[PDB]
Amino acid sequence: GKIEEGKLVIWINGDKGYNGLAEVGKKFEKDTGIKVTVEHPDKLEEKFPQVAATGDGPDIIFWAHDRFGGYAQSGLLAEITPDKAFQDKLYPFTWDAVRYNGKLIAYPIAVEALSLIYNKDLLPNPPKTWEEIPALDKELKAKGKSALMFNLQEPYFTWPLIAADGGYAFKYYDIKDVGVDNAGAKAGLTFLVDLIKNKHMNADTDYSIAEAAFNKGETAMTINGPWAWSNIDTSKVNYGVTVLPTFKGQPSKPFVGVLSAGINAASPNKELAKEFLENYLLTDEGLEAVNKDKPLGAVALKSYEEELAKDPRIAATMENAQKGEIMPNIPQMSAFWYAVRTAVINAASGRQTVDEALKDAQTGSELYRQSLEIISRYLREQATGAADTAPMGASGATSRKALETLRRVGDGVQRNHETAFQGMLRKLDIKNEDDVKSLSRVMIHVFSDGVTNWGRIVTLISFGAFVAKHLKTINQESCIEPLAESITDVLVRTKRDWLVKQRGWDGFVEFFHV
Ligand SMILES: OC[C@H]1O[C@H](O[C@H]2[C@H](O)[C@@H](O)[C@@H](O)O[C@@H]2CO)[C@H](O)[C@@H](O)[C@@H]1O
Ligand SMILES: CSc1ccc(O)c(C(=O)O)c1
Ligand SMILES: [Mg+2]
Repeated sequence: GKIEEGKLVIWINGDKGYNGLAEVGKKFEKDTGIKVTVEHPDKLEEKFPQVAATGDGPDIIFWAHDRFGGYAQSGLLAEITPDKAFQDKLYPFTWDAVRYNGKLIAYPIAVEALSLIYNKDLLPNPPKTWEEIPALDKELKAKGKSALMFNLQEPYFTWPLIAADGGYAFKYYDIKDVGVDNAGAKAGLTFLVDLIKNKHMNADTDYSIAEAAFNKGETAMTINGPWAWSNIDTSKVNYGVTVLPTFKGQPSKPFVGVLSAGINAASPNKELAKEFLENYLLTDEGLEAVNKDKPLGAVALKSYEEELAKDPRIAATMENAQKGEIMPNIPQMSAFWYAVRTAVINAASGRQTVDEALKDAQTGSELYRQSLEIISRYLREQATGAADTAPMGASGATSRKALETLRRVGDGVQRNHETAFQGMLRKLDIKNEDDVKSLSRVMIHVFSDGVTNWGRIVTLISFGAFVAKHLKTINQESCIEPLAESITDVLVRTKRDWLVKQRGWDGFVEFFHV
């Protein structure tokens, strides 16, 4: 392979205690004589799938658990196999966060939730509601201070307000039912936008700016997680950590993350990685070394959490976590976050209205499942000759009309391209599940080139139907669903922006109408 044998390379995000983690690596190195290297690459969560796909990258990847389902689905993670005794050392619900399709795909490290952090010298009694913050900012501005600054560039930080009055990601998971465009989400984001319009916040505020402002005593409040407490300690700001404000009488609902460590499927060092994670890091001493660098939050290791739990900052973290919800770990989470990130930034800046911004995020978040519903149904009915009688469910009008349109347009495409498809198939030689995998790379290569239009998309899906018919004929009907998922994957990740701009499959229906 490409990853070196007999050594460990670990990647972790730059806002975490990577120096403390390096200490743990040194202790492992001292015992074993085996080199451990801790790195904190930029855009880590995007770099890992890029390099791991080629069979390269680190032996161990750290991130919140929401990204790991996508990694596992893409074949990038090893199943982990802790023995019963080790599993019993960590809280069951932390294991639940890293279970994907019935398998454990990472070691859980710690539970993270955003809290309200406030400067007790400026604001001894922090607001219980978001609604009182405009007036509070006016009081503070007279003193040369501001009420609240937090990172507006990452949707993680604005999510608790969006979800407060009823916004949600995926309905508990139906990846076709998304709640980012409902009345509650709209209310939450509008309030944020109004704060900006009324000069109580600045749309350009990012993590570094908000952190510097709070730690310099310029703003009374910020929103952040336990990793941020170390830098505040150093600043000597007199701070407290408490429950997030309510919105319209409802608790803010942070998305709860479990910091987790996965093992690269391509690593020749899986046993070394196991040893390091189970017997060095996930121990009282290992977590303490990391926690002393940047606080982890409520750790997954029971023995050590019983100590941390006595910390009021940790109690506050858990209180907020209990009002929030554990993030899904499904593969669509990345698309969801990118969609909502764009919506918040565009609404904040005025590039889009709140309504249009959240509409696009809805469409972006539902795109994979909506597309899969259509493509899967088309391929299966083409292969078998009979339609699926199951109700379409959520956004059923769109799915149904898109499928109707696809049948009508696809009929001609398959008829006209029949000879071309026969030739393509003979060259590719798709005979089983392994072949459909290889087919993906070919498609991502050819489909990326040239002007995008609905005609070309129908041709891609029509070839899919042609291949599905073939798979059925040679008694490989089980390969049709992974074929549909592969085509959907290619479509959605090469044409995402285009598709959202067309308003997804609604654009498709309108384009070919009558
Ligand atoms: O903003 C979307 C982003 O949110 C979460 O990332 C958090 C992470 O969980 C925290 O540990 C800390 O590093 O802050 C991040 C936000 O900047 C999701 O885990 C992540 O996948 C998502 O993109
Ligand atoms: C298997 S490559 C392929 C198949 C059908 C198509 O329509 C396209 C394309 O349009 O790029 C590519
Ligand atoms: Mg739109």
